[PDB]
Amino acid sequence: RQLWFASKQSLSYLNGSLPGDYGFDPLGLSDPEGAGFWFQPRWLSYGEVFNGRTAMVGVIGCLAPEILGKAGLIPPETALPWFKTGVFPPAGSYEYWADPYTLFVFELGLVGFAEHRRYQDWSNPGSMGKQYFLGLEKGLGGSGDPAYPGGPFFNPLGLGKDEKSMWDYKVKEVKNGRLAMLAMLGFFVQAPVTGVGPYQNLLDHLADPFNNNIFTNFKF
Amino acid sequence: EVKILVDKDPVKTSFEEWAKPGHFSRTIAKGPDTTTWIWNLHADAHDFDSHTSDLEEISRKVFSAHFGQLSIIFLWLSGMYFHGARFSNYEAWLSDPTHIGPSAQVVWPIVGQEILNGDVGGGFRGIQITSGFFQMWRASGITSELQLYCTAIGALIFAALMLFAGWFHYHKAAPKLAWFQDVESMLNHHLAGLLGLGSLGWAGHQVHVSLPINQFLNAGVDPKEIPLPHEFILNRDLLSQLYPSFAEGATPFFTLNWSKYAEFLTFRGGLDPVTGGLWLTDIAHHHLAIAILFLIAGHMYRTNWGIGHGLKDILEAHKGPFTGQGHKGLYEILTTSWHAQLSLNLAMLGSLTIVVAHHMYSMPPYPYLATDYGTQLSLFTHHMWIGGFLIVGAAAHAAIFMVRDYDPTTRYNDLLDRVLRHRDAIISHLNWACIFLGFHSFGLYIHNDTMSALGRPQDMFSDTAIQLQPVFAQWIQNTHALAPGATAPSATASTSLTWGGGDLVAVGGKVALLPIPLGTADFLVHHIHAFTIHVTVLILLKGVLFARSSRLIPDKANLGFRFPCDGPGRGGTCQVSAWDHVFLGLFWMYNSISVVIFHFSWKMQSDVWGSISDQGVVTHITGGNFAQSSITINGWLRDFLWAQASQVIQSYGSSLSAYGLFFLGAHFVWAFSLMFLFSGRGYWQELIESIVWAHNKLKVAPATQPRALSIVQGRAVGVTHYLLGGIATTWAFFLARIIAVG
Amino acid sequence: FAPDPNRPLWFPGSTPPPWLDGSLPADFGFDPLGLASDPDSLKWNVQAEIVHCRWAMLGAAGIFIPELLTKIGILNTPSWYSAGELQYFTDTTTLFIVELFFIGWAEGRRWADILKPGCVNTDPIFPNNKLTGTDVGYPGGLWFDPLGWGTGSPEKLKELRTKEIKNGRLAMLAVMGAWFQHVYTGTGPIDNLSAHLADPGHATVFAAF
Amino acid sequence: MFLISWRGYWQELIETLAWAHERTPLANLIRWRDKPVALSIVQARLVGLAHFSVGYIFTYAAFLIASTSGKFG
Amino acid sequence: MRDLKTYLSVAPVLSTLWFGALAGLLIEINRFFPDALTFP
Amino acid sequence: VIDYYLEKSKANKELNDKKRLATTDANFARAYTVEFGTCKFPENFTGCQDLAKQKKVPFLSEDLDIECEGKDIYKCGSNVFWKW
Ligand code: CLA
Ligand code: CLA
Ligand code: CLA
Ligand code: CLA
Ligand SMILES: CC(/C=C/C=C(C)/C=C/[C@@]12O[C@]1(C)C[C@@H](O)CC2(C)C)=C\C=C\C=C(C)\C=C\C=C(C)\C=C\[C@@]12O[C@]1(C)C[C@@H](O)CC2(C)C
Ligand SMILES: CC(/C=C/C=C(C)/C=C/[C@@]12O[C@]1(C)C[C@@H](O)CC2(C)C)=C\C=C\C=C(C)\C=C\C=C(C)\C=C\[C@@]12O[C@]1(C)C[C@@H](O)CC2(C)C
Ligand SMILES: CC1=C(C/C=C(\C)CCC[C@H](C)CCC[C@H](C)CCCC(C)C)C(=O)c2ccccc2C1=O
Repeated sequence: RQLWFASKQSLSYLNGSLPGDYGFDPLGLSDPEGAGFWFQPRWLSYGEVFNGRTAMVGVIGCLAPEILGKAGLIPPETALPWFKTGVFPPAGSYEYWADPYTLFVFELGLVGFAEHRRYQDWSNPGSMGKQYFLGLEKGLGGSGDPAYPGGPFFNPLGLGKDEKSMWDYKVKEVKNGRLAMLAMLGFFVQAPVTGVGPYQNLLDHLADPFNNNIFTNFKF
Repeated sequence: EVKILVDKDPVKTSFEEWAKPGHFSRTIAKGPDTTTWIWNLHADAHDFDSHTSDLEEISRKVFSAHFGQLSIIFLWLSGMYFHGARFSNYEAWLSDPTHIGPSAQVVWPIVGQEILNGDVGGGFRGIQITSGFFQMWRASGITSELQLYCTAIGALIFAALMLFAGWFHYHKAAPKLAWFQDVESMLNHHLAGLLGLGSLGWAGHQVHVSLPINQFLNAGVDPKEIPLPHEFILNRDLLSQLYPSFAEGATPFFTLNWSKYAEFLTFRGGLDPVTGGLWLTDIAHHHLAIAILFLIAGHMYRTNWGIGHGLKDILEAHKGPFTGQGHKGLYEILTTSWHAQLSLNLAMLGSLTIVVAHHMYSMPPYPYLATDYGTQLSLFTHHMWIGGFLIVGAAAHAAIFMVRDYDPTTRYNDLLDRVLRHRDAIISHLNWACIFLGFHSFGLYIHNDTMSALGRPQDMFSDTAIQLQPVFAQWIQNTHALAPGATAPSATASTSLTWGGGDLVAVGGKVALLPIPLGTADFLVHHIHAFTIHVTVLILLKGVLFARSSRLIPDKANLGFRFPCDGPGRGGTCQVSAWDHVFLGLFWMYNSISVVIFHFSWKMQSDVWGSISDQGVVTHITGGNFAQSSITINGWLRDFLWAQASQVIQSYGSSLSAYGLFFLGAHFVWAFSLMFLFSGRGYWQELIESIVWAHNKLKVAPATQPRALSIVQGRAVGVTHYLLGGIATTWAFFLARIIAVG
Repeated sequence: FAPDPNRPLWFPGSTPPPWLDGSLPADFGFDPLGLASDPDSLKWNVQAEIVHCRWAMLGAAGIFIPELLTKIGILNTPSWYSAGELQYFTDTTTLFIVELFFIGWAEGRRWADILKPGCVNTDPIFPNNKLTGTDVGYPGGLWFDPLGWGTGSPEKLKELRTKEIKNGRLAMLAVMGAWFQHVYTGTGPIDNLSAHLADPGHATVFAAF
Repeated sequence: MFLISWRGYWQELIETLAWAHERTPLANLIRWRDKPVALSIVQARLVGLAHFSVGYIFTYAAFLIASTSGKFG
Repeated sequence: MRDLKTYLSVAPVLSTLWFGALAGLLIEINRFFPDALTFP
Repeated sequence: VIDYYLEKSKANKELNDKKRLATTDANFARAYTVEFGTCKFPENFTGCQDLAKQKKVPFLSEDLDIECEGKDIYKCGSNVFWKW
């Protein structure tokens, strides 16, 4: 197996049993000895997969309005950089049907109902297929693996029937999650340095590459 | 290998042990039979190594106690910011800091106490504060009361966070002993992480929020029209007008053209004439350099990769023909004894606090701090007292380590062994030094007093008589005054105005700082200081060195660290424990610090502080009477104690009336302590025997049998009351004098 | 009223505390602070919740029914928030003292019931008039249960009591809601409801800055 | 000093001075004839009380005589 | 619950509650009946 | 630029002095509300600061009104909201 900056400590517990395993753990965060709460091997893999899943959607969320508005698809005023949509009021904001602080409460309620239910699966595997939830609990029983629930809702197409395809898909998903993680970190770093959006940054670089980079942008 | 090591749910969270007082110790948990129990519960509350012999269990307890202390400190800071935001005249003081006295406490109108709301100016009535918070807030760029409210809310949130962290790390995730003993990682993180990153962040705040707002303030623009701090980050153009170099961005930093940042990163020295404090451009550069120095320092030790040092390796390689094996064995001692680490850290912190006190008056960092005499005197005295107390605690805990954790069979060290093998020579030499210094310092004062009383002023030790000039300190002053020209060419002015550069800084018709002259009187007080410091060192070192055994008591270790005596035998064996030595050394620390603060007060009021007119004439508070009057004890009695106490004794019926009341109360408590210090418990137990009879006659005798205080407890009560009364007397007298006349 | 270990919980997937068993009506396993750990504390708290629920139900009716009819015009009652400072046939102090006397007699007899169950079921003046209730908190009789719905099967009784407890909890929330809404908005509750229904995206708490 | 500090501290300190004298050249030629010991427990109380009383009497005598003789009432 | 009530019955907690109530009572009496030298 | 904000402060000296007087007077009267009779038992169910914007208490409302005046929408340092 290909190893990227491994160690004796890393290879003791990183044995290839997890998808996207390259023995990379310089700081020993996944060591099973004396591990609990936030720093345990089973919470960290779930956190990696979950964070990659949100980052994968977030990259498209940031890139879609700016790309569509650079074409003639969506109205210009709805095509904004991700930091000018109201998420960062100093950089500008948009006027929606509801106040942003009222939208925050609605999102808080919905997302809380989702995430507390997600957590009770981790803290109690089969718990959420038992109590009445308007009949949806029939498909919210989990699978015993917190990051891979499956079922009628979360895996409706029923892909990865055999083990060899499920493992390959898990590898691809963790790899794309890592790549989108890096992409969103790049977005966050580029936003203050260069005052424009990621797509404008891309276009301005393949127009005159030697005058649009970090070396030039050590001025803002 | 260095890794996180925790234990899950070690102690269950329940109220059952709250209902059982004394649960932490075997003896106390059984309940009380006499009143002594009630005291024993409070004296052993935090003596964790006496509760259990497990090092891990003790370490977890101290780790959570630190979180509790941090929560209390955050609550205190939140209260200070909230009172600044809600009950203060800060916004009026900002527009006129030279004519308005800071105030952040307002009393209620009850039982006539509303007289304490005095005229501090700015259309405000309150109590004048001497903490210096107003100048620090002005330096930080704080301009409105809203930003203080947000700071109070944040400090409350942080206090809640620390309390939750303490509970979580004692009851849910308790770190193992190996985690605590990872000293290399702790040193690396505290040097690079805490200090380096903290100073870097503060430097960023200063170059982004402090420098521009203070430039606007020092230019004379209204605080309510200064742009908000974030406006100096949003449009960089506002920042490119005060300093055009900001137009270049971070390109000069990465291309190594640092002189392009000379506008806001300077090496000036001296004081800002408009402000009377250190240049903010100097302070930002200081913090930016300190950040780099500490970030590089925090990379010295080896944690998980090959690079770095081993502390044990460094210790074991330092030995010589006079010191045997050297420092070998010290790593084992300092990684298994909490008391030795506490002793070392207490000594270093107490020494650093005194340095802070000395440096803050000579180089006022905050704006309008030098001309606020009440704040300067209060800060100096406060930090001197804190340093002295921490230094005494260092000796106490070194003695505790010697009594309990010392073990030559398993934790031998050559240096400590060799020190214990010639302690007689050390103690006798320090005794001789103390006697010599006491004579040649205090007896000169007696000689001067007798010569003055005999009508022979020409036979005294004075500047107009037999001279004793501090030539070495004068040479150091002259050398530091010439530094900008030869030894610090890049510096524009000397590091302080007191070295002798022949300039004075005046702010609002008041003298900030000027060259401080040294003469015979200073020669006298400095040796007085040295004598008292040496006596305190003698008392504490004799207790530390002779704690385990002496020729009188071969087995003093079996008696413990804190015991009254070993009986009236051998002529009398009172106060032979190491605890008594701390009890005695507290008095001498008090004496030394009192003399130091008296010296500071008189010198500042006589030769530095004062007023300046629009002619060029300086008039000091006491008119330069220190040189000719501070050389006799009668001079201190008359021109300092009698003359300057005239304020606190005529403060009745004014806003300063609370200081005379505290003056009398402190005198009363100081006198009260002498009952405990001069007597013994055998008389008091016999006296209690008669009162118990009177109670039994009326069937009101309590089941908890009344006991006189223990021999050690009476000493503790006496010394605590003595120190409280003494320190409060000076607190009230100093504050009244410097608020009325300053 | 038997144990119910499979009842719906306030926090699905959690474990109810051992003292919260399921025999009491309207039990969802909600006691995170352990306020009812002792059996005596639970006995006292059940009665406290019952009386709070009933008082808040009466209060919710008295605030919300008259103020809805004012907005329709069937009535012209004043605002509930300031109805206490108006002038009546007597000053407020003597009204409060008379209420203290009457309600104190009633509450003292209820206290005697709580401390000793049988104790006060009989008329002090006319020995033949008795309260037919059996459990504490449900006095029964012709005075407190004229229609006889208070007694019945041990299965319909549990749901009849659960409805009361849940309605009382809702009214308890609603009374404080109306109070704080009047404090922070300066107008009536039905005005608040209509304004929020007109502009749900903006007419909320955050519409104060 | 005599009323606050007690004997054992002083005895343990006198032991070191005895060693220092016994080890100092040109001073070994001189020997004490009575062994130096600290003051007794009762002796120290008496000495401290005597100093306290003498200071108490002299301070007030000086103050009274000087204050009544500066102005003669 | 029982243990917490036992803890609140300990001497220092009861003492601070009692003296706080006493201080409040005396303060309010002095606020509404100030400057009393005699008993009319 | 400094000598532009000096011009700005010259034209608004009186207005800023009236802000300072109001904000210090409110800070002092916060300790005297009950004696004055402005914020007490039946109306102090919440803060006297909360009562300042719903009842017009004498001294804690002048500060609220004067606090931001002549300032823009997002440039009053004493109120985050001001003109929202
Ligand atoms: C070290 C921190 C610290 C310190 C020393 C102070 C000190 C002070 N604050 Mg303060 N404060 C702080 C932090 C601090 N605060 C923080 C963090 C906040 C933000 C929440 C505040 C918010 C604040 C406000 C809003 C006010 C003060 C006020 C005051 C002053 C009067 C306080 C008083 O009388 O208590 C009030 C009395 C009590 C709290 C009672 C003590 C309770 C103990 C537990 C005993 C309980 C017994 C009880 C009283 C008896 C009845 C019980 C019942 C069962 C019968 C006083 C100078 C007041 C002031 O200056 O007025 C001009 C004021 O209005 N503070
Ligand atoms: C860069 C990393 C870092 C930082 C910033 C700190 C900072 C601190 N440590 Mg620390 N520590 C570290 C790494 C670090 N440590 C490591 C790696 C070890 C193991 C070898 C330890 C072991 C250790 C012990 C055993 C003790 C400390 C203590 C302290 C505090 C000293 C008191 C003080 O100066 O108040 C400064 C106060 C502040 C700066 C206020 C802000 C508080 C900071 C920001 C919180 C620190 C968060 C922490 C680094 C990570 C949080 C974990 C995360 C899951 C939330 C201080 C907060 C002492 C203490 O007081 O314990 C509570 C103590 O007894 N540390
Ligand atoms: C961070 C510093 C620090 C820490 C962690 C400790 C920790 C400890 N010390 Mg220590 N100490 C310190 C600083 C420190 N000390 C300093 C600075 C001194 C010099 C004064 C001492 C002197 C000292 C002695 C002499 C002894 C200890 C002892 C102890 C241990 C038991 C403590 C205990 O149960 O107290 C319980 C706490 C109390 C009984 C509370 C006392 C209250 C004080 C006296 C009142 C303070 C006045 C107050 C500020 C004013 C209030 C006014 C009033 C009207 C309200 C414990 C390990 C004892 C021990 O056996 O160690 C093993 C012991 O004999 N220490
Ligand atoms: C003002 C009162 C006072 C004075 C003068 C002293 C004096 C002394 N104490 Mg001390 N002490 C006091 C109060 C005082 N104490 C109190 C209240 C306490 C309780 C906390 C202590 C606790 C204490 C301890 C715990 C220790 C001392 C020590 C010392 C000695 C330090 C060495 C020194 O300076 O010798 C020089 C002598 C003097 C300064 C005395 C004045 C002499 C002048 C010059 C006049 C002499 C002229 C001439 C000889 C007269 C001869 C005339 C002829 C007719 C007789 C010294 C004898 C330390 C010690 O013994 O170390 C050596 C020590 O360890 N003391
Ligand atoms: C989750 C995430 C981002 C999610 C973003 C979302 C939902 C964005 C949403 C929005 O855009 C839209 C949709 C629309 C906008 O209008 C609103 C917002 C809200 C703006 C990024 C994670 C980003 C996570 C990142 C970048 C993590 C990086 C971690 C690294 C590199 C760690 C490496 C190590 O830990 C190892 C591997 C081994 C150790 O031993 C050594 C070290 C080195 C410590
Ligand atoms: C909200 C409330 C109680 C809330 C308590 C809660 C949530 C406690 C929760 C917890 O403890 C548990 C459950 C479990 C613990 O482990 C956790 C916590 C969280 C600690 C009571 C309100 C109770 C509210 C009540 C009883 C209100 C009654 C109102 C009346 C009678 C009004 C009458 C009037 O309005 C009219 C009718 C006409 C007007 O003109 C005149 C007046 C008089 C104003
Ligand atoms: C005065 C004195 C005493 C007597 C002092 C005692 C016993 C202090 C204890 C009494 C105080 C007042 C505590 C008693 C108060 C109760 C804890 C609570 C009382 C209830 C209310 C009044 C609060 C000694 O025991 C003693 C021992 C050794 C050397 C010197 C001395 C010494 O000087």
